Amino acid sequence: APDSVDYRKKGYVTPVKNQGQCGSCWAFSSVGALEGQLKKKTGKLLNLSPQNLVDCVSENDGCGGGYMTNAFQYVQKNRGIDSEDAYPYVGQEESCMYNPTGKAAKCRGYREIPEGNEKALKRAVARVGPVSVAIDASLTSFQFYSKGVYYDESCNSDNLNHAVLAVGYGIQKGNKHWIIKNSWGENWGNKGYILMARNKNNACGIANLASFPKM
Ligand SMILES: *C(=N)N(CC(=O)N(C)Cc1ccccc1)NC(=O)OC(C)(C)C
Repeated sequence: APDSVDYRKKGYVTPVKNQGQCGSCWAFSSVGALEGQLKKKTGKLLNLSPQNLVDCVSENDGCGGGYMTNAFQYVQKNRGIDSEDAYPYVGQEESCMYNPTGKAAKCRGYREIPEGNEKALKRAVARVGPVSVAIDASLTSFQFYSKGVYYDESCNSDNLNHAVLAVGYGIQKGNKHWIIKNSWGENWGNKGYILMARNKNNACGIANLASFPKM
């Protein structure tokens, strides 16, 4: 696998979104993974609909949280997902109104990364594209990240509370990292992004609930 990889440089990565006061990180994370595979396979980068997942993935809890695997399964089962254009984001939950004629991607299901395996997650990013990951984002050190390879030994790998997207990995001044796209807008972290420690014993549970769509 390559030593660094950034899928923004390949245009696999839509602009940073803002989920608002709604706990739909999992739906942003899911559409991020799907956006990546769509670009990979069509050359088309378009915004897909988290609202479609927030509204229609009954297995998930809408604005109260959800799993990305359940997102990828809904899209498979449903036989498509809408563009952001076709099913725009409200930032609050609503009735499922899946527009079939606005379907902008499909899914043959998903693969999970073996729990805790950062090397496997790295290969998944190298091989497939952007990967849906979950982390503990409850520390103040996280919430007020500016710059660097983020690392806090207070981070609990067993307390996952937030879904994000590893859009690549590399190493800056010898510190190995994950390039993580957040869904709290561009005014959080580093232009809506954080670099999180890589190969520092599964820091913040970065590899505990990692998954990618089959496309
Ligand atoms: C993302 N927005 N999200 C939901 C969330 O943060 N809420 C509303 C609290 C919550 C966290 C964990 C479990 C239940 C509720 N996070 C989210 O979906 O977290 C994972 C770990 C992906 C379930």
